[PDB]
Amino acid sequence: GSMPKPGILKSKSMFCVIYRSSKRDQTYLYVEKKDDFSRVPEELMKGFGQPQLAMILPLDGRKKLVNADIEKVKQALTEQGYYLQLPPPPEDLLKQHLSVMGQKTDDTNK
Repeated sequence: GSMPKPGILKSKSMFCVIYRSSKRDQTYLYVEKKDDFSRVPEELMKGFGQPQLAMILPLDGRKKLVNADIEKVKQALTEQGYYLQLPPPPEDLLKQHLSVMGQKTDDTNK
């Protein structure tokens, strides 16, 4: 999942609505207004179900969120009209990547 090509370039600010999943980890839907979601696939909405109004994004230009990137939604409401944000799994990290002296020195030659 990356970027094959940009294309037309039209950056325009506006107002958006951030909905919250009735019961989920941290899923939120985005739309140019609180009207409805008809572009979302019934396969994904199955997890959302009945969205609710938990946060409204104003249209003054200063709109920054920590869940989804308002900029990644701009091309979603202008082309489709809706954008669902889903926080992916971070990671617990560990001690195995790369290789920094992970063995011992000198041993008992058998």
